[PDB]
Amino acid sequence: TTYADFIASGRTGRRNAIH
Amino acid sequence: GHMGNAAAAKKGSEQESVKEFLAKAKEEFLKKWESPSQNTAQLDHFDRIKTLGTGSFGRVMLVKHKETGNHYAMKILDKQKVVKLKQIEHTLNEKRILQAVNFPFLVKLEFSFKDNSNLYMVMEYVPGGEMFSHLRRIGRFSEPHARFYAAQIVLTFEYLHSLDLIYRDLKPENLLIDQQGYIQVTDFGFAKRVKGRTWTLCGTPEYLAPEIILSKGYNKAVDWWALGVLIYEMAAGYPPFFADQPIQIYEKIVSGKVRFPSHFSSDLKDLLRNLLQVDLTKRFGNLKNGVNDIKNHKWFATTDWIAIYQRKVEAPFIPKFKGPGDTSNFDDYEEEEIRVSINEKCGKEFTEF
Ligand SMILES: CCCN(CC[NH3+])S(=O)(=O)c1cccc2cnccc12
Repeated sequence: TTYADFIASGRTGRRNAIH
Repeated sequence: GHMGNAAAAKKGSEQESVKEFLAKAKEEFLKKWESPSQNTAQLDHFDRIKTLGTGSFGRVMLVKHKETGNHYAMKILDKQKVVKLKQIEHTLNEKRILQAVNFPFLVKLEFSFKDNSNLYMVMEYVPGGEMFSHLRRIGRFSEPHARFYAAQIVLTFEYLHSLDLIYRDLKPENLLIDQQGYIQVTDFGFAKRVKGRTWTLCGTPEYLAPEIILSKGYNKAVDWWALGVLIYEMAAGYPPFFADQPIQIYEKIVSGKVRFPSHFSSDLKDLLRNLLQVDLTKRFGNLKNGVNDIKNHKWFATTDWIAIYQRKVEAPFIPKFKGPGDTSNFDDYEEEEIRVSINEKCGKEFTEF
């Protein structure tokens, strides 16, 4: 599922800026 | 047409009143922008209680004002670190913006001062924590819940854009929830005053507009793209474009393709297709009708914009609040004592602070 893909991305935590 | 006479006259009058409010707000902002306040407190006025968040510059601490007993959030910046990180301009800019703006969803700078080692910005304490935490915990927000927050962002960007400020840092991590359940925007290091275009690559991958990724000159429409990403994430529980690595995220962003959960209403999908529009000549917020294309969209038909601005709408969610100084909606961090050197560091760089 899309949710599972989201979990799989490893980007479910707080996301850093490019800086 | 879509509106009868009464509704059309009411909407026109409302839009004209917005223009009048914003013209006055610009006058007021420009006065404070030209004559910023400074040095309105000092460090031993506050007891340090707990670290609320950390970044490469320093940190934000819950503090208690000794005389008033009032709690505040104190951002501490290590000057030498700010210089090493190439952040002098951003830091000065953030403080200058914060002291000049005034809007109910923008955090209020209550004091600022500096010493030999550090810069200090003392802001209202927003006790509900980051939207991010609540969103990941609950999973996703209902469309009415997402809409209540979205409306506040629309109004805040309407305000900031009238001041020629591009925000550029929108994401749930950067939105706090206050004791009444309304949003507070706190971070302005990446905001920039510009009437026309600007070119810096900055932001967070999931939230970057295509024209930023593509190294174009860009304008305030990148904030309306970011609003689209935020509304999507609030309502879906995940953002529209994600992948293992940023480069893959960027390929999806620029592709012009977005997919929606089956539980999204048609009104929501229509709004998001017009905000997440790769074509700048078609993106809502960037057209001749400006922000009105967004505010007048069917998905916002039940939104009483004035009632949102006046904070008279009952919030869908009130964070837990055991009393002043409650920090339970924030994460726990290792507490590093703060030292002031005997030797002033980086004095010239920060004379304007
Ligand atoms: C280095 C993270 C700092 N944070 C911002 C997260 N984008 S923060 O600690 O949440 C925070 C910042 C500014 C004002 C605040 C007021 N009240 C509570 C927290 C506050």
